[PDB]
Amino acid sequence: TSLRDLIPKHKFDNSTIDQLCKLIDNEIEPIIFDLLKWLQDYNWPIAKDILPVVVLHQSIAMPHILTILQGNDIMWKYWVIKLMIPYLIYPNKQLVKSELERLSSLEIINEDIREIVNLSKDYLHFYY
Amino acid sequence: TSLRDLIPKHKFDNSTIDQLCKLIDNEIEPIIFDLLKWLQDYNWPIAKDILPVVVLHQSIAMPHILTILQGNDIMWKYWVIKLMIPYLIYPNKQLVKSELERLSSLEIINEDIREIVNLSKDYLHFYY
Repeated sequence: TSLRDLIPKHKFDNSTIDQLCKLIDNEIEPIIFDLLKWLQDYNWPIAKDILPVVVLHQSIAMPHILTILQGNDIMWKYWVIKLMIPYLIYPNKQLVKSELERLSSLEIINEDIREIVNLSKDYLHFYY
Repeated sequence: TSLRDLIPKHKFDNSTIDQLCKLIDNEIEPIIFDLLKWLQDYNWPIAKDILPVVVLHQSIAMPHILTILQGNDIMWKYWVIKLMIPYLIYPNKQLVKSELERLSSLEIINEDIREIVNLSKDYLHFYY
């Protein structure tokens, strides 16, 4: 329950950031998904401090990242893909390729879809 | 020199990437600066696979990032700032603030420098 207190409570809340920046992968794992939720919108002031943390602990983040990519929250997967994919070390990069391919193949029916299809296409082109 | 064999030999050389991704901070330290040199130009194909490694070992990378920001290689410091600064965890972010401040204050005499001055400005505004 002490760990869960380290989770930001609102979009401006960096009170726990120093404590967070100190944990090892297995110390932060239990709340990694909770931290990833603060990337649903990167324009939230706290997203800029959460992002480095989750990238640094990317290896234990992966199953949760895939869940997001397999979800229906377009904005959330857009930020996750855009911000995290270029900073995934090789083995983790290969884990998410599947989702990028899938997303790049979607029919473009609105602008939100077009954004994530074109990002997926550019990222497959560049990174893989 | 077993370790140095993991430094890519040329701008397409990803032959050592799998091994690099298995090291921890203190193993990789002795070549972190050699790895940082591969960000002198992020269009080099190997750069995209080195960036995840250097960010992941950012804590032993900081004195060497400072050295790069204190050098006179424009493009190198453009990429290092642009690519690494958003992904520094709080305490490493703090260490580099000084160099950003200094760079945003440079008189723009050689116009090639503008991108560094203005990037530092933008990043001071956004991340701090």
